[PDB]
Amino acid sequence: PQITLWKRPLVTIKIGGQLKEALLDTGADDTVIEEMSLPGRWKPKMIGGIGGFIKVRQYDQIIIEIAGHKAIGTVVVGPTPVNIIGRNLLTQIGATLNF
Amino acid sequence: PQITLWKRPLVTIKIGGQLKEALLDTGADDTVIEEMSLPGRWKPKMIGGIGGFIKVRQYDQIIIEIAGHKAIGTVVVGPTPVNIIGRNLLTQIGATLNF
Ligand SMILES: CC(C)(C)NC(=O)[C@@H]1C[C@@H]2CCCC[C@@H]2CN1C[C@@H](O)[C@H](Cc1ccccc1)NC(=O)[C@H](CC(N)=O)NC(=O)c1ccc2ccccc2n1
Ligand SMILES: [Cl-]
Repeated sequence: PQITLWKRPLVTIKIGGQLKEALLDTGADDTVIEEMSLPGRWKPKMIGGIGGFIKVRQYDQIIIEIAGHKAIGTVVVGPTPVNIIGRNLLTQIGATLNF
Repeated sequence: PQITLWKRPLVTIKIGGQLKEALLDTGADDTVIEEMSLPGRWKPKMIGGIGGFIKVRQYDQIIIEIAGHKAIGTVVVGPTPVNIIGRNLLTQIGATLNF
C-alpha cells in the first residue's frame, strides 16, 4: 500500500493474539506497545522521546502481524498513550518513505 | 527519493538561512525545531510525546526547505532533542509511506 499522511498512519496489528491499533512511526527507533502481557523473558529499559523517558519491559523475538504482514523483533511494553510500530519492524515489512 | 528505514531518516533542512539535521517523522503531527530565533509573533502550544508534554512556541507560515523541497507552514520551537519534520510539512513535500 501507499499511505498518504494527511491523517495519522494508523493500522491494525495482531500481537500476542490481540488486535490493536498502532501508528506507523518512521521517527521511532523502537516498537512501543501499551501495557499487555507477552510471553518469555523481559528486561527493563528506559526509552525517551519528547517529554523525557518512560520505563518499559523489553521482550525479544516477538511476532507482530502489521496490516497483514508478519514481522519479528524486539517489542517494548509500557505506559505509552499510543501503540507505535518503529523502524525495527517497519524495515521488516519493507516500508519506505517516498517523495 | 526513496528512503529505507534501517537508519534514522535524517535529512538536511534550511530554516532561517541555517542548515540543520531533522528527522522525517510519520508519527509526529507537528514539526518541532530546536531553540532558535524566528520572525514574527508566536502563540502557545503544548505538545505531548512519550515522556509527557512540553511547552513550545508556535510560529505560523515559516519558510523551510526539506531535503531540497520548499514548505511554508507551522513550526513549533522548544526543547526537543531532535529536529522533527511532522506530517504537516511531510504532506507539503508530497511524502508517502509505502510497503
Ligand atoms: C514530536 C511530537 C509532535 C511531540 N510527537 C510525538 O512525540 C509523537 C507522540 C505520540 C504519542 C506518544 C507515543 C509516541 C507517539 C509518536 N510520537 C512521534 C514519534 O515519532 C517520536 C518523535 C521523536 C523522535 C525523536 C525524539 C523525540 C521524539 N519518537 C519517539 O518518541 C521515539 C520513541 C522510541 N524510543 O522509539 N524516540 C526515538 O526514536 C528517539 C531517538 C533519538 C532520541 C535522542 C534523544 C532523546 C530521545 C530520542 N528518542
Ligand atoms: Cl528488533
